[PDB]
Amino acid sequence: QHILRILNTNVDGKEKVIIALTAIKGIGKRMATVICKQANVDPTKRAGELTTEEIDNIVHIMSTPTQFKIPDWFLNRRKDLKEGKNIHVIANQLDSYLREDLERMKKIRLHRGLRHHWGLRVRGQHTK
Amino acid sequence: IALTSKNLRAIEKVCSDIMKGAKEKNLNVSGPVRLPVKTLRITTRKSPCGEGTNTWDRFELRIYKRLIDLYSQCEVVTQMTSINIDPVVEVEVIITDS
Amino acid sequence: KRVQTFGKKKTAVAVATVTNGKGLIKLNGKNLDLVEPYILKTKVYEPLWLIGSGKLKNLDIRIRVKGGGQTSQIYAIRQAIGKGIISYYQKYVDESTKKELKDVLLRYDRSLLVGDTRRCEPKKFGGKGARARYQKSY
Amino acid sequence: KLNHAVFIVITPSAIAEKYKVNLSVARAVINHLADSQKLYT
Amino acid sequence: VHPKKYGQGSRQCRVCSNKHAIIRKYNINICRQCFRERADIIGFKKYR
Amino acid sequence: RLLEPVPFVKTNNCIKDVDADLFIRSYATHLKLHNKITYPKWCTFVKTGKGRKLAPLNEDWYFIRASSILRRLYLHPDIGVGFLRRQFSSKQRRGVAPNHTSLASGKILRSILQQLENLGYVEQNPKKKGRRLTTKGENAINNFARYINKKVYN
Amino acid sequence: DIKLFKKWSYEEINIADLSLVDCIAVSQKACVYTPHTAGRYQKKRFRKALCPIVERLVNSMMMHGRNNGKKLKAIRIVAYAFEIIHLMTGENPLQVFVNAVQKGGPREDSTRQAVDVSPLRRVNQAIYLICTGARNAAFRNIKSISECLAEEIINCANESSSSYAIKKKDEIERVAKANR
RNA sequence: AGCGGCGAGUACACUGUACUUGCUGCUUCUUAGAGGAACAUUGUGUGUCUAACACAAGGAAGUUUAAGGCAACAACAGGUCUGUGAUGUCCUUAGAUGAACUAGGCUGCACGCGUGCUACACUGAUAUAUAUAACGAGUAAAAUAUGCUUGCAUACUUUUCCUCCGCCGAAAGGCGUAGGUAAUCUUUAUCAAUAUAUAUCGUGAUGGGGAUAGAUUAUUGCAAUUAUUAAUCUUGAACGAGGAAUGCCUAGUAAGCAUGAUUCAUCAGAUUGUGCUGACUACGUCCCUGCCCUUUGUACACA
Repeated sequence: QHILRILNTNVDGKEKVIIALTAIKGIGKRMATVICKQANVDPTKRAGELTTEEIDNIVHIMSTPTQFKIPDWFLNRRKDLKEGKNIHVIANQLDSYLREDLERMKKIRLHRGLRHHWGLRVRGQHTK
Repeated sequence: IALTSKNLRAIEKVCSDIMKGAKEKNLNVSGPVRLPVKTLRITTRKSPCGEGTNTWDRFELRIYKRLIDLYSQCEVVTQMTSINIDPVVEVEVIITDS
Repeated sequence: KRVQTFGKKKTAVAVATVTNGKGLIKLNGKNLDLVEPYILKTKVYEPLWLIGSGKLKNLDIRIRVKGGGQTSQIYAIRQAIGKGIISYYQKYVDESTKKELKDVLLRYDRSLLVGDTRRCEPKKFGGKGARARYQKSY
Repeated sequence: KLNHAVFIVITPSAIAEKYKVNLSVARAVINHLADSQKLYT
Repeated sequence: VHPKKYGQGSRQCRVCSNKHAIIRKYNINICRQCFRERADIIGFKKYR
Repeated sequence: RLLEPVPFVKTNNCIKDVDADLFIRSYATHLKLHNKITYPKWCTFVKTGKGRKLAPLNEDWYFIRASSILRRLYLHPDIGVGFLRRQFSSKQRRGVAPNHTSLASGKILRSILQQLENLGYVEQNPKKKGRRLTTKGENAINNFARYINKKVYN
Repeated sequence: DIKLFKKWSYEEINIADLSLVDCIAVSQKACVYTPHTAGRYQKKRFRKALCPIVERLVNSMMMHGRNNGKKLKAIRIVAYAFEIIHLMTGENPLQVFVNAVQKGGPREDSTRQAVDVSPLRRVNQAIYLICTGARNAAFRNIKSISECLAEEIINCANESSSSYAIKKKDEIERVAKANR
């Protein structure tokens, strides 16, 4: 019933089924909610009766949702100026692509990049 | 016929003259209009320099205007006004029929 | 037949007009029941018990309530209806019962008949607070 | 640290203190038995 | 020159000819320093 | 519970005489039953307001909003998108900077009013520029209010 | 006639010590359905005591950080506390809360020697100690502040050791014993 | 601006009601011109029965009903000659110490101190909506065409404030018009927030909380890089009520909550006003601190 553990923590078995997929990642509670509404999982039930069918539905849903009805403007770092368009890539791949995004800035090495590399706020933390 | 000024005594005396003349000419006159006061207030800092306690002061200008209507000749009403009005008061004219 | 009265207290001003009817009491397009606060509904209701619903069964009082906080509106409508009923008693229906009407209203309180002049003062200088100023640093 | 659940005088706090349960599951059980805060019946 | 009808450079005090502390309040287009002494003749009387 | 002993003589000739809070729920229930309007599916991924910052998490917020809109149309018959946004304005927190009031999104209200116009419950005219209720809608809402009154009374 | 929250008219009131009754000053003039009235207390000294005891409770519960001044939800919290109290123990919530206030106030305080406590500030200090207990019970005690304040009230009324107000009174009397 | 009356009613009662159309029996009500009203007023008291003070009552008005401003004499060698074509003296002017123009700074930071802004939740995090006020504040430029060859010159209306509305856009914002130089249009038969009642959650550094990033989209401005401003998604610190120290404050006011105005092309986290919710505790004391009076001692008098 309770305690189902996946790639990310889902110890919210005693908590709600919606929090079961909003606490795993996307703590902004908006990407998680759109994933939930594409899952068509009711919020009345709790997370203690989650089905591996629903989990696999999620693992099929987040897989490049651009084909789905989620708008372009919603998605994370949409343009990310290149030959194509990037997308939110959840948890582990999220952090891998963020590692890409802050490794592509060290060769830009502009004012903001060197300022952050020296340890100063992008807009200025005003320690003065 | 609407008048406007900033002090109350001038508008009082000219309105008194206006309705006295209206009673004299026994013409169709609408009732007096007694508008709520409209005040202009600004607040400015004292102490021309940058030194000392920060002290401000406030101002006020109470603007007074009223309306009336009369059924008479425009020329004669403008003459009887301009005879006994102080140029410090601004008056405009609108005629009425019934 | 018809008489108009007013109640002014706090920020809100309420106006009433008591006419001959069958007990139709209206608050703008609504009634006295759909204000929301059931706590202040009985505050408005207190004159009904103080005087009587059977006599309100022959008088229609229209009410216009507009402006100010909800508590101020309740207090203003109380004042307006009290003054309207006292005037209608003094004018049309009966005076002998009005003698006891004032005796009972004033026995309950002085607040229903006349409102209060309590209002905010011009906030002073020095700082954010009205009587408090910015923190002093030596 | 929360450990209460739904698995084992009808008001929420009373039922919660009786059965050592969360307030939400307590309200759920209350509706189950009978069938924001309101005056009691 | 690089003049413009925008910003603080488009107007200044009509007496001191300075761009500092100029009030547009009711289009007086005046500085506070001179206004605080011209107030009485202008009609600005400190009351309360 | 919500009922109270009425001490005066009522009229109950229109919808303001009935409680608005439950009348909007009753209209939402009727709207879902008869499926007069769509959802619509287009808005299922947009927050109601900028400062809301959260999903309505009810799945019926369009019906709720439409019931509210009709209550507004009756209670004051000269509205607009600006007036509606002002009434639906909520707080918005700018992080460190202090919280400020902010209006709701206008597209949702425009879609709702267009749906109501297509349903014909509300119309437009140069005179009385705001959205107004038609005569057929007036009589229909009168009878609906009387039905709700009778249902909750006897 | 008048019934608090449309529930209690408190037609019976315990005699207390004949001074707390005037201190709370609850009567037909002070009767109300919900807290947060419009009574004044800063035109005199007696009016401050004339404010009802439940009003003082609701307007003293509000002090903790950001929560300051939220006396509408002070109304809510005291209403919920009354509701839960009335059937956690059969006694009238107002009455049991009254006995709690009665026995939760220190009577002699040794600030600078010892001084007997006036009834007014005995009531005020009982309320203050109850408020502090409820705040430290909203501090990291799992359960809601409703149950926290209700438990504090019933504990003060039945004179049990788990009450922070009684513990603070014991501390004050221990200082009194040490000085004297 | 309000009150009505009837002219036709839209649905209900029965022998007026919510929403609309227009004129005018009338002006307490929406309001201000003026004046009056509150003077320890009347008695039961305290007082050398003189000056002073209490109770109770009418009354909106009994601490001057309260809050606002004017602040004597003398002084500081207090601040300002960077507000002034107010100003003496000294200094300078072609490599200007006059003016304009490009770019750059006070926005950077081991730290410190303030002014201040947002948290530690369930008295709250969250979604619905009714009941909401007042001070407020508001009108030498666009584009079109022609000529030369998008740019230059010229002729035409008014774009250059608040803006409602109807559309486009999640939003930001964009497009075209009603109105107002203003109790008339924003908006005012009514604009914020603390609400509200029902609902998800039911104190688990939690979902609180938001320090924290990139990606951007639109506006303001010729110019936003030093991410001005700005909606969107991702980012997830301290914080369990608070060190030595130390600040402010007595009634529609403390505090919380917002909001108008100033500077403003754009930018409040600044200042000033306005209002809501309307609290724990006085009719005092000189203990600290700081003043005032008298006596007293001084070898101090730039005290």
